Amino acid sequence: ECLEIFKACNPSNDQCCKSSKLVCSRKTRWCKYQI
Repeated sequence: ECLEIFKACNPSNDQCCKSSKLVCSRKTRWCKYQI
């Protein structure tokens, strides 16, 4: 399952939802919308 926004994600294990324009960001420590 993909990770929605504000979801704890790892820099080595990226599993964010691409259909919802979300990407794992180490700055926020979780999935963040792509600017």
